[PDB]
Amino acid sequence: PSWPQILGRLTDNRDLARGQAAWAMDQIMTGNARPAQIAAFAVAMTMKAPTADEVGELAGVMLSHAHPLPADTVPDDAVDVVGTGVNTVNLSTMAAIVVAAAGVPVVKHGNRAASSLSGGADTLEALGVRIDLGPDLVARSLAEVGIGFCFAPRFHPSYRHAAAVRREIGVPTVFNLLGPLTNPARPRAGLIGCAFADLAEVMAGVFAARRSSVLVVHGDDGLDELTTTTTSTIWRVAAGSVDKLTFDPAGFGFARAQLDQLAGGDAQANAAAVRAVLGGARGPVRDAVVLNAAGAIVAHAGLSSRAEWLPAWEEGLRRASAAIDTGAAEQLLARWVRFGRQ
Amino acid sequence: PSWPQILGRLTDNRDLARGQAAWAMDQIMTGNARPAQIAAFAVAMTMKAPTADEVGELAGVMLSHAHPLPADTVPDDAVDVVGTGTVNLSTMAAIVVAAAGVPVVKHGNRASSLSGGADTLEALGVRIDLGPDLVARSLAEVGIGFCFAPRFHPSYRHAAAVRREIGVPTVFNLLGPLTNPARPRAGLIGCAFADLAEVMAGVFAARRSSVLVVHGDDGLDELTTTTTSTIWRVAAGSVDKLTFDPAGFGFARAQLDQLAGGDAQANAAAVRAVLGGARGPVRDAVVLNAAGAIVAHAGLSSRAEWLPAWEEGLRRASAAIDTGAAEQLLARWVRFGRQILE
Ligand SMILES: O=C(O)c1ccccc1Nc1cccc(Nc2ccccc2C(=O)O)c1C(=O)O
Ligand SMILES: O=C(O)c1ccccc1Nc1cccc(Nc2ccccc2C(=O)O)c1C(=O)O
Repeated sequence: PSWPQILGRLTDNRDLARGQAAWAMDQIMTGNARPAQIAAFAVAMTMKAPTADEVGELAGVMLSHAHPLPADTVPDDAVDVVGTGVNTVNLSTMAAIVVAAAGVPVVKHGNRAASSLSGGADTLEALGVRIDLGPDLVARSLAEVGIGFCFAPRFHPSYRHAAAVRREIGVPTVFNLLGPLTNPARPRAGLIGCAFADLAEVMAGVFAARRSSVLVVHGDDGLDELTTTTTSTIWRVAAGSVDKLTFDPAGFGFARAQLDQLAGGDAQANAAAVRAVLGGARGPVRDAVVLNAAGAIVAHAGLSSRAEWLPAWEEGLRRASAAIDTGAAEQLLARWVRFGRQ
Repeated sequence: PSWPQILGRLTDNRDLARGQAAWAMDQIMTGNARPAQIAAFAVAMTMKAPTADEVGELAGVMLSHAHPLPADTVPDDAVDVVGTGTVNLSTMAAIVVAAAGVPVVKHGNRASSLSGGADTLEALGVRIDLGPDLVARSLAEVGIGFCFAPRFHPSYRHAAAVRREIGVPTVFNLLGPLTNPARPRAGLIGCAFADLAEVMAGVFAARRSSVLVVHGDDGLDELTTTTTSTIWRVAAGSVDKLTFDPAGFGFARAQLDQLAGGDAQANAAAVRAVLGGARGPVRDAVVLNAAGAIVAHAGLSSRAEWLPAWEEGLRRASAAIDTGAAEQLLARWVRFGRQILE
């Protein structure tokens, strides 16, 4: 294999041969790829339209270079809640806290962002959470708080050349999919949002080849989370298969919201919204947080429970609303801040 | 304008807004574009499918940074013999064209491709790395000049390095033929990529050039007696797509193996053989490409019938060899180069 061979196949709009994506990713992860090569590959893979097999190789090779959490410190039923990217870091941050407050272990994965729009880590820091912890400490956090956060650069140091290139070019590429696919705690369940229906289906394919119970979701308004402004598409993944469906939260009594109402802002704006919602403020933002938290709980249930789709959603919505209303979510955040200060 | 804006537009498979391609090119040419940004742009433009207006902007900006030849030193009816993407044939055809009395100014880099020939010329004793003044003097005294690409386009160095690192053909392959620093108004222009060839024809049309753009129906960027060819005949600002069959002129069909290349010294030997009157498929191919350039040259001063123009072009190319004129011109060219020292 070589760059001219792989790049040529992509620019010819052809799927790669098995092993080629992995070769490219390993070159990237080992410092052997020139920045021009990295960028050409990222762009060509994006414009060709990546397959699940290709993205599975990229993520898999990336994971092989990552630091893991210590042996047996991640509960078998840990979940992630995240979107691939305007962003909904506000929503996924709140949902994660609500989910952990409902009693489900959560482990997230993220970085500080250059943008005025908050990355995952930025909003959490604004809330007083300590985001850059080593594997042993992330593990303690999980055991004692029921939530943990893996700071991407610490857990994926060998991804530094790819990350640099991605910032240099700015444009979204297939590499934007790797974050939720490379959570170093390797949780087996989750709610994973994607802004593009076609890439969502590709990610669901990747999760299907893993031992996973996941809802990959796409708002039909383009949101990378379950939306309340219209329907969403859900790729339900369990036991190596995928069940794709149209989902409508009006069936659970959610009023229709407007897109402008749900969008995240900078870290400080987000932190303010988090305090209002966890303190009980009603509105479109709470509704979307509850909806996505419930979705993550439904995914979690798929790991063990044999509860069917509809009663799982009903219980998921009950648990998520209750985690907010009883102050459990506000208390968990405070406990999370305490853990860091100590 | 910014990279995320431009690259985002291309990955969404949209044509650029006017001036966006020019902006990207000025960044590249001024040393302000990162290798990753150059590569991303090169690949994205290629996969979107470049328009004539876009390539025109790239070429126009690149030209603006090039060293020009001194004023009034390039004959109004000069032609190029050039290509992008076997024994070198461009050097021979160019020599035969000049020997037929048509001024030739070639644009080239340091094999096989019509663009090439620099190594072959060096092997024959011709001085190829000359500044603008001496290229002009060569045109006046010998009837042919060679613009060494790196010499005339120093600011393209960042782009050139990136193209080598990625090693895949891109829209940047078109720029060579479109940025001859002497700016001849006529030419025979080869293109190995049928898609890109029509685009290149469109740019020559916009410039009001008289050009034949040729694509071997076998991926050769030059005419041969192997198969039929596609020719875009460009004149009067308009483009006509034509099939071209050498057999229709009495040429026997040859095998590509008979055009096998070798080291620069092998190409030198083939040149000497052909200019000395040796018959065979190499001569036939040289005569075809030369005649093509002569037909393009005729297009500058008159609308001419396709098959008659070709017959006369073929006869003129043949006589240039058989009179000893081509062999003599090559010797005069070498002699000129040797006079420089004194
Ligand atoms: O980039 C993403 O979309 C992303 C999303 C969620 C989690 C991680 C993500 N990316 C990364 C995943 C692992 C490492 C990342 N970055 C770095 C890696 C090594 C050294 C430095 C960095 C850095 O960005 O500072 C990065 C990154 O910033 O792009
Ligand atoms: O690359 C082509 O297809 C091409 C074809 C015909 C004429 C020129 C061509 N390219 C170039 C046109 C201008 C400059 C070129 N290269 C360089 C520019 C500055 C410094 C060094 C170089 C170099 O290639 O060494 C190059 C190049 O070799 O890629």
